[PDB]
Amino acid sequence: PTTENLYFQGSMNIFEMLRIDEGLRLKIYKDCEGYYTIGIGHLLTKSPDLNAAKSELDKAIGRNCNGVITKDEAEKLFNQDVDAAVRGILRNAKLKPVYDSLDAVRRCAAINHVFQMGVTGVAGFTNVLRMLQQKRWDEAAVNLAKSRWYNQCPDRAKRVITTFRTGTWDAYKNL
Repeated sequence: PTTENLYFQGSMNIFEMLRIDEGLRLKIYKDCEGYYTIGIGHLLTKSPDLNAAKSELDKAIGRNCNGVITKDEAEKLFNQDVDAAVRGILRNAKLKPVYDSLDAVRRCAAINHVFQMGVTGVAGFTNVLRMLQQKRWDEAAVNLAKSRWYNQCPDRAKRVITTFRTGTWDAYKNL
């Protein structure tokens, strides 16, 4: 690695990670599961009713958005969502000890996974959680690749799985 390559890890963090996996969209759109989404992976509702999603949006942002937000608004909502994912891990008796056992980069992958799937979905991967705590990285990654989360929407999940396998930021390089 050049001096530049050694710098790359200081440029990566949970915000830059999720920003890559989720993209940034200022208008309501449907995610790979068909759920109305906006900003940086903010799920608005699972209802197929666009009107419900606009209502959730106005509630989330605090103004009459009519389906569009600013970048600054996308970022504030994103910061709230990241904080919620972190809080969901740390208060959970199952997830917290596994999270604590992880290195900094795998902790980002953990937060990312919870941001995407929610706490109960992640806390339900009993085998993967055991494998992570036992540092069985290859097995953990192979088992994550069996999940519906990954298989229904591989592009959004592939880099997270790689990150659990390696504990490096390599999957986020050369976009």
